[PDB]
Amino acid sequence: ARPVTSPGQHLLAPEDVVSCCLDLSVPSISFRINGCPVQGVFESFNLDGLFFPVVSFSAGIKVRFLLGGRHGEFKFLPPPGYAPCHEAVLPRERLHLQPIKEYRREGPRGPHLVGPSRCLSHLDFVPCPVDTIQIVLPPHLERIREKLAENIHELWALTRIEQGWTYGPVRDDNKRLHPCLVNFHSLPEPERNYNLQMSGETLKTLLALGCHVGMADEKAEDNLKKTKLPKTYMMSNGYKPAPLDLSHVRLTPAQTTLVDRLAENGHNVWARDRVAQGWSYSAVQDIPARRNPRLVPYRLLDEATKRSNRDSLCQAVRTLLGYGYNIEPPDQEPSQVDSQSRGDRARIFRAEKSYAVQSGRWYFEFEAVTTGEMRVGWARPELRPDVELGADDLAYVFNGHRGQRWHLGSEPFGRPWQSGDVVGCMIDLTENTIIFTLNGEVLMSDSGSETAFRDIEIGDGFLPVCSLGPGQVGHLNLGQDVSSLRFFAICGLQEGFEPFAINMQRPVTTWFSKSLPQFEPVPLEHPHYEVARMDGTVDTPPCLRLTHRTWGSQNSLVEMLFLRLSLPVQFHQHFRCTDNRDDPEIILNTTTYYYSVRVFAGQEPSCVWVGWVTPDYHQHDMSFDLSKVRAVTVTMGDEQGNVHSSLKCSNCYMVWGGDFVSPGQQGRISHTDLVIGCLVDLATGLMTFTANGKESNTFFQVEPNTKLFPAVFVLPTHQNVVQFELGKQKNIMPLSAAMFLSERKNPAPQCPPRLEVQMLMPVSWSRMPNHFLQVDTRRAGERLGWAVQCQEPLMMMALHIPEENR
Amino acid sequence: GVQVETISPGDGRTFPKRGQTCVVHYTGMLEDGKKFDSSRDRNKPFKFTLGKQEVIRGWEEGVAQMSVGQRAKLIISSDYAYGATGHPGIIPPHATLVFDVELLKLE
Amino acid sequence: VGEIFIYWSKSHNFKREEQNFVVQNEINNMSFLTYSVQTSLIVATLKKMLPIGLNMCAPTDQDLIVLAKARYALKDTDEEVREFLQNNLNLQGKVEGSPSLRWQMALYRGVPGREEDADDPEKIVRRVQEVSAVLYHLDQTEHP
Amino acid sequence: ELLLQTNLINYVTSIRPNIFVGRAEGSTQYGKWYFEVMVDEVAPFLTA
Ligand SMILES: Nc1ncnc2c1ncn2[C@@H]1O[C@H](COP(=O)(O)OP(=O)(O)OP(=O)(O)O)[C@@H](O)[C@H]1O
Repeated sequence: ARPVTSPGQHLLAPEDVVSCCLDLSVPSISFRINGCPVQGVFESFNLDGLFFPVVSFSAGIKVRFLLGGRHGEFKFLPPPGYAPCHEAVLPRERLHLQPIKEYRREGPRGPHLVGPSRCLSHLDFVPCPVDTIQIVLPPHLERIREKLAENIHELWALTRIEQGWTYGPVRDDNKRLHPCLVNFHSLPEPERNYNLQMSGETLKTLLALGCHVGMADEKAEDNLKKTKLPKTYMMSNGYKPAPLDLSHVRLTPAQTTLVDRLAENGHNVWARDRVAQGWSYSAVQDIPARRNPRLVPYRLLDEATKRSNRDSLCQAVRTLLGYGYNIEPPDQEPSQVDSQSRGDRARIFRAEKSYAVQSGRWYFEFEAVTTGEMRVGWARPELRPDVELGADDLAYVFNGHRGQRWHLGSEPFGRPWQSGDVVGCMIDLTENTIIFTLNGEVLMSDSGSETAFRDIEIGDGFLPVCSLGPGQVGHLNLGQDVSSLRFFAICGLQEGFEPFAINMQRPVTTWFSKSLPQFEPVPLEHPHYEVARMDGTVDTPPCLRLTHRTWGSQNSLVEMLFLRLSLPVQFHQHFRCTDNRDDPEIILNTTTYYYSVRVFAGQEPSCVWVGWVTPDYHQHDMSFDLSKVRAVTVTMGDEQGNVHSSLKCSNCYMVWGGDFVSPGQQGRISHTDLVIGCLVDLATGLMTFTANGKESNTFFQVEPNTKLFPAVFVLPTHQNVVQFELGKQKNIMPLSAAMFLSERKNPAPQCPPRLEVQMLMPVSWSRMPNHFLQVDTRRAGERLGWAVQCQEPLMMMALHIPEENR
Repeated sequence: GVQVETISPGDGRTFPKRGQTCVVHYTGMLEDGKKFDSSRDRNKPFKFTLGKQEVIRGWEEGVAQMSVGQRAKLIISSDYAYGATGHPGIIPPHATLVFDVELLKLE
Repeated sequence: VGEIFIYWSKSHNFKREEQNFVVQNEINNMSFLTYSVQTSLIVATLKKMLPIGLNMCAPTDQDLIVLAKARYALKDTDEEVREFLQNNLNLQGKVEGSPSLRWQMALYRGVPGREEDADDPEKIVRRVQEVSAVLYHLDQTEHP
Repeated sequence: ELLLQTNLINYVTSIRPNIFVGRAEGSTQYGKWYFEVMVDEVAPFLTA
C-alpha cells in the first residue's frame, strides 16, 4: 500500500464515487475521487492478458458499479477518448456481475462444485485469416469468378428487397432506401471490383482450404435458371436483382462444414481490413467513431450473424456447385490444442483424510449438472493433486462422459450420463468391491459384471472424490440428510449401504486441488531431480548441487524447473542516507552479502536464469523468459506536476545467462563452467550481478524491509545442471550471515540444515471453507447501475508462516 | 516524531484538553506490519486522561492533535515510544509503532 | 419366486435338470441378465426381486430375521419357525437402542403406507418367516 | 519470526462485471476505458 494524496483524503465512505480510467496504450491506470484527481498512477505493467473492472471487499458494504449507457449513469464525464465499459461486453453474452474463479456456488438442492472456467486471451481478439494472396485463381476459375460475383450482388439485392430496401440516393435504415443497390455496372466500378475481387477471394480461399475444384459439366451451367425477379423486388432506381437459381444444387456434409470455414475466413479477413483502417469493436454502433458491433473475430461473433454469413457463403458454394465445378473437400488436418495439463486443469474435490473409512458398506451420490468430463469415485488418503484421477493406483473412479472406469488406466464401463443424472457410488469393504449406479440402476461392464472394481485392498481407507473438467458443475451429496438422497432407496438401502455422512453432526469438510504454484522442498524420492549437499573444503565453499537422475535415458522428463532456497534475506528497515584476505573492520561493517551459482559445462547458459524472487512468486511457465516477469511502476506526483517518486515493483529479479555468453561462444557448446555471482546491499537496497568475475550491467533497486529468496530457473540440458555456491568474496559477507541472526557477525560460509532447495509445484491441496460470504448482486436500475451487497460478517483464524509471508 | 494522518474526518472543532478523559479504539502494529495490540479485540474502548503521563508520549501528542470522531494513523518513533528498552516480550527494542486510532468521545 | 427358489435349493434333482437343460440348449443366461449358479435364472430372478421382499420388513424386524435364520439353520419347519417367532415377540429391535435404526425408521415412516403395514403381529411374523427362509437358502447356495 | 503466528481476519471476496479489454498487435479492441463505483453503505468496523 502506497499513500496517495487527493483533496480531502479519506477511506472510501458512503456517497463516494471512484472513477477508474485505463489506457492500454501507455499503459496506465488512473483514479479520480468525487471528480477530484488522485495524484498517483500505475504504469508500465504487463499486457499479456485481458483486463476487467473489479471490486474487492469484506462483509459490511453496499456498492454500485456504474458502467455507462443503460447500465449506470456516470456522475462525472469520462476523460476525452475513454470509452464507457458497457460497450466492451461481447456480442454473445449479456452484461452482469460475476465472482472470479469460484470453485463452488449455491444451488436449489445444495452447493454445486465448479470446475475451472475457460477464459479468453487478448490474442483471441486478433483476427487470423489464412492468406489467399499467394494463391492464383485457375484459368477455369477465372471464367466463373466474374459471373458468380455479379450473381452474388444480385442475390444481395434480392435479399435487400426482402429487407424491404428500395433504391436510395443516401442509405438510411429509417429511410428504407439504399444507394448501394445497383446493377453491377450501375454500381460504382471500384465498389463492383470489390465484389468481383471478393468472389475471387472465395475461390482462392477454397484453394487455401486445399479443396480441389475443376469444372466438370458444361450442361450444368445451362441447367440453372436465374430466378425471375418482380418489380416490387426491384429498387426505387429499378435495378432488379438477377441472382441465378439452383434448386437442384445440394451440399455434401463435408461441403457444408467447408461453408462454415469459408464464412469464418471471410469474417476474419473483413475484420483485419477494418482494423487496418482503424475501426474497433463496440457493443453500440458508432460509424463516425469507427466503432462497430460486428468487428470481432468470427468465433466470438454472435450466432445470428454467423448463420447469416454462412447462408451467404452456402448460397455462393451452391452457385459454384451449380455451374458444375466439382470441389473436393480437403482431408481434415489434425490439430490438438494441448493448452493445459489434464491433471492440473481438472479440479479434484475430496473429503478430509480424517474421514477415511477402512471398513463397512458406504454410499454417496453425485449429480452431473453438465454432461462434460467429470470423474466420481473413491480415493485413498494419500492421493496426489497433480495426477489425473485414476491414472495412478490411488483412485478408483468412473468417468461417465465417455463411459469408462478409471484405475491405473481407462477401461470401457457403463453408459454416459445426461444432464441431471445421479451417479450413486457404493464401496463394500467387507467384500472389497466398488459399485456404480446411474439413476438407481447398477452399471455393468461389457463382460456383464456388476462390480466396477474387485479385490480392493483396504489399506489406509477410502474417501469420496470427484474431479471436474473446465466448465463443469456437479452436486456432491455425501448423504448427511438421508431424505435428500434420490436413488438410495431404489438401490443401496436394502443391500445395507450406509450414506457416507449419515450420523455426522456437521457437514463433511472437503479439500480441493488449488492450482496456485507454491515452492516446496525437493522430494527425497523424486525420480528425475536430485540435490546433494556438498561440504565446504578449504578451496571450495558449501554447495547445493542439482543433478538430473534420468538424463540421457528414455522416459526422462525435461521441462522448466524453478528453484529457490528455503530461507530469505530481508533488507533493513531504514536505508542508509545517500593477500586477498578480508580486512576485519571492513568485513564487520559491511552490509553487502554474496552468493553464486555455477552452471556446469554442457548446461546451456541461455537456458539458465539466476537471481532472486520475492515471496509472492507463483508463475509456473514452461516458456519462461525475462519478458514474462511481472512488473509495474507506481508514480506519485503533485497535482500541478513535478513527479515526486516512481517505484518499480516486481516479484522476480534475475539475469539471463545468454547475456554473459560471449557472441563467439554463442551457437557453440563451451567446456567451461559459468559462475554468476549475486550481491545485495541490505542497507542500500541495491542488487548487482557479476559473471566470471566481470561485472554485469544489470542492477536492481528494492524498497526497505523486502524479502528476497535466492532462486535459479533452469531448463536442464545435461546430467549436472547447476550448483548453489554459498561462499563469500573479499570483504563481502556470506549469505548465512544475513540469513541467521546468531551468525550475523560470523564471516565463515556455512549451510545449516534448514537451508534447502525448494522447487515450484503446479498444484497443491487446499481446504474449502465451511461457510462462504453471502454476496447479493443485482441491477438496481438503468440509471442506478449494478448493485453489490454483503452484510453478514465472517472471520477465520489465520496461521502465518513468517519467513514465507504467507 | 509522531506523525498524524487522517483516515476518516472528524468534527474539526473539539480537541482533547488536559485533564479530560479520552475514549478510543486503537489497533497497534510494528513498523514492519505485525500487530501486537488492539482494543477492538478486547471489545472495550481504551480510556485515558491527558496529562496523567499514563499513556506514552507519542499517544499524548497524537490524541491531542486528533479531534472527536476522527480516525487517524499515528506513526510514533522509537524515542517517543518505549524506545531502547522496549516492552519485553511484546515490542522489540528501537521499534517504530503504527497505530490506527479512532477518538470516539471526550469525557 | 422365493418359493420356487426354495424348491431349487431343497431338491437336488431340480439343480441337475437346470444344469443339464442350460448345457444342452446352450442358451446364454448372461444374455437374459444383461453354467454357473449366478447365471442360473432361478437364482438371478430371486436376487433381482429380493430388495422388493426386504422392503416388506422393517428395520426392527431385522433382529428377528437373524433369529429366524438361526432356526432355519437348526432345520426347524416353516410353521415351527413361525411359532418360535410368535412366542419370541419381545425380541423385536428397539429404535432407541441403536442410532442406525433411528434413521432407518425415519425412511420406513417417510415412505407412505409402511406404518400401516406390520400393524398386526401375525403379518409381522409371516413376513419375517418368508424373508428369513429366503435369506437362509441364499446363504446355503452362496456357500460352496 | 520463529514461531507460527495466529490472528483472526475477515473473509474477502471480489466481484467483476463480465467486461474484458486488452491490447494485442492487430487486436480489434479499443484502447481506453472508463468506469465508476458509487459507495452506498460501509461499516468501518463490522468486526475487529
Ligand atoms: N463483412 C462483409 N463481408 C462481405 N461482404 C460484405 C460485408 N459487408 C458488406 N458486404 C457486401 O458489400 C456490399 C456493400 O456493402 P453494403 O451494401 O452492406 O454497404 P453499407 O451498408 O454502407 O456497409 P456495411 O453493411 O458493410 O456496414 C454489399 O454487397 C454487402 O452485402
